[PDB]
Amino acid sequence: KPANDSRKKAFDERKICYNLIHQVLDKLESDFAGEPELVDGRPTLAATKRMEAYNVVNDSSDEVFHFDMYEWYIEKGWTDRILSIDSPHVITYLQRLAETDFRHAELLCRFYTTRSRFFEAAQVQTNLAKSDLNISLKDRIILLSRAKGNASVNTIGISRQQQQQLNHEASELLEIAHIQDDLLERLVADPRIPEERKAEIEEFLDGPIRTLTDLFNDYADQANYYDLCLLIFHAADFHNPRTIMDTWNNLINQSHFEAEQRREYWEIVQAGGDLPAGVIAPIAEPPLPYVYVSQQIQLIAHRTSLDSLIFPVNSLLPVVCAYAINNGQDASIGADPCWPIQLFLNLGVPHALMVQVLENVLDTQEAPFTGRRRKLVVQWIAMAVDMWVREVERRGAMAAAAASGASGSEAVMGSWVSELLGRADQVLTQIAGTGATLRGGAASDAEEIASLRRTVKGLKRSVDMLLGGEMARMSFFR
Amino acid sequence: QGTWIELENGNRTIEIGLTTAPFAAAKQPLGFGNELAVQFDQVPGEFAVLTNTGVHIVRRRRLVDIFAKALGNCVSASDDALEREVRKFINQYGRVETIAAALAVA
Amino acid sequence: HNIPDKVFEHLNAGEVFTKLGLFAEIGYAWASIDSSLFLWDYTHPNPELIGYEEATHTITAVALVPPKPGVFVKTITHVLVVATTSEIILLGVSATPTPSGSKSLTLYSTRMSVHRGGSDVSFIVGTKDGRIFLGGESDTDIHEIFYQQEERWFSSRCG
Amino acid sequence: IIERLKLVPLNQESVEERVAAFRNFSDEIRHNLSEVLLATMNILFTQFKRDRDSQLRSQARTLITFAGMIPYRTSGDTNARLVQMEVLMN
Amino acid sequence: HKKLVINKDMRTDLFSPPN
Amino acid sequence: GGVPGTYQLVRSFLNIKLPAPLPGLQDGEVEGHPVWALIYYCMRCGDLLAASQVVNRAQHQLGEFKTWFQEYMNSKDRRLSPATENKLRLHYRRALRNNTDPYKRAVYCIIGRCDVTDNQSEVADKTEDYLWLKLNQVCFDPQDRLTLSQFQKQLLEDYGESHFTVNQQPFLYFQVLFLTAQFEAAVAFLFRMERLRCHAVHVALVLF
Amino acid sequence: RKAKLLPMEEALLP
Repeated sequence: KPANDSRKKAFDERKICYNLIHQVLDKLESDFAGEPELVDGRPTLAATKRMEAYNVVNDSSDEVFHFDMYEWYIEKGWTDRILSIDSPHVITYLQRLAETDFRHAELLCRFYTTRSRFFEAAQVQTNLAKSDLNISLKDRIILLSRAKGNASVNTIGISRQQQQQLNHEASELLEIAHIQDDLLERLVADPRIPEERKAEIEEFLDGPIRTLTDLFNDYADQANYYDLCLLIFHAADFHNPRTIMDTWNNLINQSHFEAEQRREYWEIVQAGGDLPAGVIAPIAEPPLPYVYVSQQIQLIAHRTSLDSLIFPVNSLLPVVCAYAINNGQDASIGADPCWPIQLFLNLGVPHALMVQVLENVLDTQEAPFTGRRRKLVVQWIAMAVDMWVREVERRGAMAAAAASGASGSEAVMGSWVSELLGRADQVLTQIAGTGATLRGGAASDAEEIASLRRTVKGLKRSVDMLLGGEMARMSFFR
Repeated sequence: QGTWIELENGNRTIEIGLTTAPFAAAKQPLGFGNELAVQFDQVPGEFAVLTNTGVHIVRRRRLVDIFAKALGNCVSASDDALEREVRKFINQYGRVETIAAALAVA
Repeated sequence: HNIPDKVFEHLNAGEVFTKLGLFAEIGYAWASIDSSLFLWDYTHPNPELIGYEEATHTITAVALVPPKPGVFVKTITHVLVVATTSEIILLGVSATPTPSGSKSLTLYSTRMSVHRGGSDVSFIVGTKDGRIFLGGESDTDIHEIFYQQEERWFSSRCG
Repeated sequence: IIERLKLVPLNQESVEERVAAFRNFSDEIRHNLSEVLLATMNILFTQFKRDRDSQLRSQARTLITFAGMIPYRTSGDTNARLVQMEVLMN
Repeated sequence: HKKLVINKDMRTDLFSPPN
Repeated sequence: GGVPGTYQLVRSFLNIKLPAPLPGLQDGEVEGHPVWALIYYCMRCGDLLAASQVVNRAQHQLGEFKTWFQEYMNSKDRRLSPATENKLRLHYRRALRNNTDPYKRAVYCIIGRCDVTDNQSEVADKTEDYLWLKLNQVCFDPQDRLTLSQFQKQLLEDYGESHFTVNQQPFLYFQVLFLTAQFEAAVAFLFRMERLRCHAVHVALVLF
Repeated sequence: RKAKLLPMEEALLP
């Protein structure tokens, strides 16, 4: 349709006829709105006029007309009839108009899929998601999500390699898209963001998908959304342990302060006071800070799957343990002193790796894990090894039933675990001694420590029995 | 030459800034504004329009961009359809500038 | 290029004042929310937000100007001027181009700052030689910020 | 899988040898030839609705000529259905 | 873009109205 | 008072239509009612879920019927797989062709679409119960099998208006023709009743 | 993420 050309006139004189045809069909369905297609069995007169009319339509060989009718069906929303044509003519017509409009591309893709041509649909959807057409972020998320699905299934005549490469590009773009969508939503809803800025954020984020650098620098880092920063380091395969840990430290501290604030507001309601202007009260005890913090760690863990570089257990577990000590998230407030260990075990950290780290914590005596607070470190080790023992015992029972002989990867216990418990007993003996000669009077934790000793000895016994042959005889009857 | 660019409902323009290097076809007023001379020495000017919803990129179009686009609409037309479009260019830019644009597009 | 969603979260989290602006010379935009500032590369499809929240009072103006020659390391390409209701703050900027075609932006502290005074600052402009001029909505007065590398017993690094 | 077995020809060149092999294959196999041809056809049939079109069309033909030269179980209903599925492809 | 570029040098103050 | 759950309704329906226990029932009871009565009238009302709940509380008594029924509820078009469909039909035909529990008979060949000739007149005494009994037995592509064409033709050809209009109730025949896709027959038929001309013309217009 | 502010020592010469 080159402008300035003089066939336009010829096209316009046909468009006036085609429009009038629309009115006829429109008035037809209108006149016969509520009329049944069959009465007493055979067809009515209102039905026959519908067939006679639509006959004339499908009996035409005017091509500009049939194009105008495809466009018209699309307009009125009749996916009913258009997807049921059969003809390629309509496919070929769509193949030209696809890279141009979202609605048309969706029709094309629908045609492909019903013909088991999933890969071709995934290609159209992906390109559309990367394009500069006016498409919203959420629609780009839907397009990518569909492409991902369609590229993950076999399409005949296309190599596995070509499928996987597309499925992979869609998966990466979908991950980034979801991040961008989380940002945009949070920023717009953020009470501490000026309206003037929000409109600006909506303009640059509710469109084509942006790079991970931009999302980090211009948005996630500026607004201190550290959880999203971490997801971004994951999606970018960001190799930088120090920055990752700095972000973990900021996330923990930010969450702690927020939980503290919410518990304060609550305490004011239960005392009669008034909350700051524009502060929605809490009608129910909010969670203690260590509970909200660990909630944050879980949400991220499930989103990244522990196999990431944003979960270096050797650095992250000591930091969380550090937090617990330095912020009195312990028995004084009614929390389980082993909560940090429980958290990472349920999360699915392998028992061997846990004990391995805890050993390092105990040997190096760093940051807060010093003096008599190593009492706490010993308790964590006791709890970790205890769970490990229980695991080995159940895996033994497990393999006696469903019979066979195996055990790969999983670290297996060595004498080092036994030695570790020996040293742990020494540390306790040392802490108890130092506690008995403190200035001001003996320490109050005498029996508390005597108990821990018994537990540790019990565990060394068990571990010694397993190590000593009771582990190779677990699938045997006693 | 003027045009109206419509922004969607809710778009409040905040600021507009140049993203490319400042335009200059010469070092003194005579010759300074000669867009035609620099069509192939520096990219067309682009401008970032900041709104409360995003940043829109607006690009200046050169004669060769207009000439190529216009000819792209003449691909499906007559021998006289091109001559008509070409005469528009000659009446505005003169014959030499128009034929030079055709050579460039070619 | 849509505004990142995280900026919308901060903007709608604004208590008193927000503002948007452009650094078109380097392909960056910025948003201020109260005493916090966020920059991002708008050409990038999923930008990361460069956050700067050292400021104590509401930001009223932000600008990117050339540096004063013979003051900073050659790798410093610009100076970021941040004006609040209490002071004006200078930050070193290095906007080095990347393989993708969008400048990589890193910020440097300077110890250069001056108390604002009684006159609002809503407009900041810079000259080719790095001179920084200020004006606002309190009066028609025009101020200039001076800064130098050396500290002196009779003169501060920034005036 | 069916391609590896080299039981049903898919290129016209293999029809002569595959047809001779059917003669001395265990009747426990010839019995299930009917269902194999139809599944294989219905397989190509499905992949068609999803150059490649020529390749499926060629293979479709191959199955028919094989079935035409093979006397087997329910050759009547099977040979007819096989031909119909090939017509819908075109 | 799924490639990150940190650049604290020249940002836009997130906590200020615009010039 | 609120429409009760199809299960409790059916239970409160069995109370009335069988106050005393019939001595020929089998497989015990469930919460005070024969297990097969509940299954039938639940399927008759169209709530397969309510019927499957009944099965879940009689797992031990019903034997292998559980895995068969659970497949019927899953498979669409109210049909089982040929393999499993064969397993149950042969079992019913083996030693349950004549069982003293009519509800048991009905359910089995409603699930297996068998014994098309036996109208299960013990439980399907109304006309709608017959139509519903058969439409759950029709099949699509040789023995003990009925198709819609045969059923629709078999009904009006052999048992014409005369059979279905002896009670001088015209709609009864109309429903037989209309619910079997024989719209033209039902329209002409109902168009002859001088009191129902209006209605038959319009049901023709709708179809038109 | 709060932007890392590299020191003045690198920034200004000499």
